[PDB]
Amino acid sequence: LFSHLPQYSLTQFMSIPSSVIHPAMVRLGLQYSQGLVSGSNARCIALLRALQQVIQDYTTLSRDLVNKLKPYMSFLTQCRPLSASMHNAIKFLNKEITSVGSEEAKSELRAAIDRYVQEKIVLAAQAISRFAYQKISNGDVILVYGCSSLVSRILQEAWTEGRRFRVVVVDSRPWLEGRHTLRSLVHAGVPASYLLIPAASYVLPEVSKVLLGAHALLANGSVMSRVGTAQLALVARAHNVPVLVCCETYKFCERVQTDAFVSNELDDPDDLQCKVALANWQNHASLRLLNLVYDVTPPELVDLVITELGMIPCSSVPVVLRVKS
Amino acid sequence: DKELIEYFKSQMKEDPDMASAVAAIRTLLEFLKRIQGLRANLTSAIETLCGVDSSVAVSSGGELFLRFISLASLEYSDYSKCKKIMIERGELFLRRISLSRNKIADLCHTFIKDGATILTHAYSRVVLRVLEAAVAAKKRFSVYVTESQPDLSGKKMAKALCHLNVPVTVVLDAAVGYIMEKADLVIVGAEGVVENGGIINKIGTNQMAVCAKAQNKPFYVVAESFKFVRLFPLNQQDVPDKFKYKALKEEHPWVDYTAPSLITLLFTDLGVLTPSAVSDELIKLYL
Ligand SMILES: O=P(O)(O)OC[C@H]1O[C@](O)(CO)[C@@H](O)[C@@H]1O
Repeated sequence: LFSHLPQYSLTQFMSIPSSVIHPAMVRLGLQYSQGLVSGSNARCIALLRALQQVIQDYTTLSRDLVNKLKPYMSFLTQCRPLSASMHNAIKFLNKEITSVGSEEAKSELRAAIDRYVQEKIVLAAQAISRFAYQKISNGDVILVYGCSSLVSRILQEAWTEGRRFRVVVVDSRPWLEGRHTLRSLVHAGVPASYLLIPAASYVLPEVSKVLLGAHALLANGSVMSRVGTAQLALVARAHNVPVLVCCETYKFCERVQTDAFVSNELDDPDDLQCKVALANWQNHASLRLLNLVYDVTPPELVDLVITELGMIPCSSVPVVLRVKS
Repeated sequence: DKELIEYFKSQMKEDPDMASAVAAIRTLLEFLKRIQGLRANLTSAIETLCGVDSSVAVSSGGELFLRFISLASLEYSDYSKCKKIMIERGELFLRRISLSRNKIADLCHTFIKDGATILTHAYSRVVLRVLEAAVAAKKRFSVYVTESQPDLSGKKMAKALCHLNVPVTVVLDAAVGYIMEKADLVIVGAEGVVENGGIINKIGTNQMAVCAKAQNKPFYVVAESFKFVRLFPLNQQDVPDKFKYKALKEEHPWVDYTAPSLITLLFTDLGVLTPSAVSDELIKLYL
């Protein structure tokens, strides 16, 4: 089954002027739980802004700040399981606090978040956009999947820098998230097409390249991302179309994983019933509703990783994990 | 015994579009017009006809005719009545394979999508007929053809197919793996279909197929009914040296075996066939 991975449907116990967890961290955790903030980049930006709020309210430092904000990340692991972008952000923040030696260290810390967000989430996105501009030619059609803040940025800037392509947006239940791509494409004027994952093998005959987004690249080259990505890349290879995944460097986790079973958050199963024949699923004892959030595609199904350092073949992501550390 | 070879060469001369095996059938049938020693004479005709052409189709097409007439001798026996039932049954066999290419074209031209881009090997009078029927059904496509050394039959096909107003490209013999992604489907004409459903075609057909399954392009074969030879190769050595050779050292085989796993479908005379289905038909063509 999925026993080790956690099932969740958390702010009732805490006091309204909360003292156990910081106010900003309570807002952040409840926005994670309800779904107001989605996407690995958006979650990392929101986390780092909330941590800047935590540090500017901190009054006394190196050990104290780390063991003070470890319960905050325990709360966030309870509210919505942390993706690896958040994990590396927290690792960098703890290394930054432990690096600060013997007031003025709060301003130097808070700017290091700004020097983290800029040259690893924003400048990295611009560099990945420049690299993926090369792989997008006139007339080809690009299959994207779900919503990615980087994939849609790549498509939009490739369109506004003169390309004339077409996008096919493949989407999955229950998040129905590629609509947030689709609408954002139509505002840019890009021609678009929308369909679900089961119809992917219908349009992979016409698709020229599959351009996906990664929530984490693991230490063997497996791409941990949204649950339809691995299946979509498998059908993409079976129709021999190249698969490109666009991931920043800071999402590279040194965790390694073979199958799509080890670290895969489960959203609440109550999302699954569609308009109903499944509303009373709790009373069926044998029936269990399962929706994964993430799966891993193997590096042999991915032809290219686009990174702010360059374009790498998805078997040399441990190379980048070495040279940045 | 010598006029047989001359007549076979003549059937080549006044009919180039007629297949080699059909030419063998016609000259062997005339030799039939000139008890059980006559079966030995026809076997000698097989040996002398295969000795001068050495294609798989000749030693198979004539070999079914050694069996399509000897099947009637299982029904009844005579001395000159058996010869006349032989000639009225052989004429039926011969006029039943004059309609082969049209049937293959009618089955196969429905497998070409509109706006497709096929890839074909050297020169087939059956692939040419499949495309001729496909443009007569108002389909438009592109044809990639390999020049297919040493005899450059690809240029002969592209000259014979440019009259159909089809965009045809004589791609280099080495560049199958290059243009293979520019191909929707692969249509080749077998020179013989062996017992496992694989084919024996001009050299280079195998690596056309191996690239095809590397990219899951459908590999279609348009053979005929008389090309069903009873061989069972397991590798390229198992093809006999009778068929491979027409005659810093050159090798030059002229045919090579394509495994049945690489073939998507065969559009033979007797219906569209899975590569497995061929084996059944071979059993039925030899009891
Ligand atoms: O279609 P045809 O002319 O009967 O022969 C089919 C195959 O035999 C060859 O003519 C000779 O092997 C090949 O060019 C062709 O692929």
